[PDB]
Amino acid sequence: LSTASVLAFERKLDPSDALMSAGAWAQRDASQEWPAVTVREKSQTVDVANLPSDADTLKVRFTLRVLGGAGTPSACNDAAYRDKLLQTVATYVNEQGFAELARRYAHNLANARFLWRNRVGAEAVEVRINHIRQGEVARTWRFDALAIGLRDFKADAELDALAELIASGLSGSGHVLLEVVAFARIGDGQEVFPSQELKTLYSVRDAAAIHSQKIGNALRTIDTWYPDEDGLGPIAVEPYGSVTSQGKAYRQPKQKLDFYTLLDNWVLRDEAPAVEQQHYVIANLIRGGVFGE
Amino acid sequence: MDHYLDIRLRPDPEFPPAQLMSVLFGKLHQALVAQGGDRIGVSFPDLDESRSRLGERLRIHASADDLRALLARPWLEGLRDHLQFGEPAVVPHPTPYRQVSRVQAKSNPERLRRRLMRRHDLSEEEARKRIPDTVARTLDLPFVTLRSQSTGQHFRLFIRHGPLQATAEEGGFTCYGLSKGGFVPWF
Repeated sequence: LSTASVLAFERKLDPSDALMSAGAWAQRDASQEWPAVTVREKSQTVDVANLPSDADTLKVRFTLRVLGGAGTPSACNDAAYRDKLLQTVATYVNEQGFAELARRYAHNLANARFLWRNRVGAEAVEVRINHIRQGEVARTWRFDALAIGLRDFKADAELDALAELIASGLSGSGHVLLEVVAFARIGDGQEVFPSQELKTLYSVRDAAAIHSQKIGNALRTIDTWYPDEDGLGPIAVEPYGSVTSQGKAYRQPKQKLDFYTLLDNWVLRDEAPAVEQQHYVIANLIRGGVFGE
Repeated sequence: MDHYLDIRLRPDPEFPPAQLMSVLFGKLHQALVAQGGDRIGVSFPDLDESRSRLGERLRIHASADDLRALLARPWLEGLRDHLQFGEPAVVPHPTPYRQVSRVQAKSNPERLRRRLMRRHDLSEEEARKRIPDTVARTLDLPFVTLRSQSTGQHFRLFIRHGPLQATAEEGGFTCYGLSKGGFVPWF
């Protein structure tokens, strides 16, 4: 009949804080011993973290787990709306599974989009993705961030295997943990960019890193399903999908292309398109948040 | 100097502009010291409407020598994903009087009073207020960021376009300074 007063969806697709450290070129195999790069203070006063002179390569390591159980809310007010909402996620996953979304998530893991202000001048980034089955590697992967684009949808068999792995995760049929290590040649003594605190850089125990939701916004760049005349590219998924740096705010509630009007048109009265905006609303439910009154 | 290269920065949520222009000009001084820096310097076309904003287009301005033998063919560019640059040609023949240049002013009196300290081991009251820059601080209108190159902290390049009167032209120098042009065409 109507919408519940509260409706929260928890965080599936959980990233960690990517630990960054120094390293040398063409030594990509035995990665266990390199010192983590911390943050120093210079001159009102600024905190600056720089690579050493004999360290031309930056390593970033992050372990993405995926939870699964996509359209399962945690806090509601009525069982009728919950039953219809589970019916909508059911007819999604039976109409078409986690096939188009997971290829985009595996693409954003494949290209080093999570290296935010280092990929803009990165001469060579390689990524190794290890699927952790029991305590060690089950299946390994090997990509280069340059050969994979950042705006067009490529195709590979190994990337189809990684998409099938993440899809077997998000559908609820396994425990999925992916250790991603990215080696990036930057050269001697440039400026790496760990995240900034409330100018103070972020470090956990004398070791700088990138925040968790920074990397979590790196892979949420799967929204191409919006009615603009092109020129931006793939944007991140939010209700009234918007970019804070540009100041532009698409999907505005005058034009029915947002999350909420699409929700009460599809869940209550069954109006939603085939693929595109359905992929947007399921990607927002996978991201999670609080909806309702 | 009749060979041009219009580099148009593609919009993205991935890196909001101006920092982007500094990555560009830092990859320009990168490929400067390969050869020498007397002939080619940069421009900023069709993008000086608001009087503090440069924008997203950098035109390469050497005549056919240091276009297809400096950066394009005989170098590795870099970014190549937010630009998607094209193929050169020969320029038209307007009369825009052809001048751009750079400037640097003073906006922090601490540097000047530090060199007043080491002037002649001067006492600190004249080092503070002889005629200081503490009364007013200057500001130059178009701006880039420009991280440094070797063993030091970041520069801050301020550029200004010269006399844009459509009267005449002359045969001038290519690039005075380091990597910004002298006489450059304007459409």
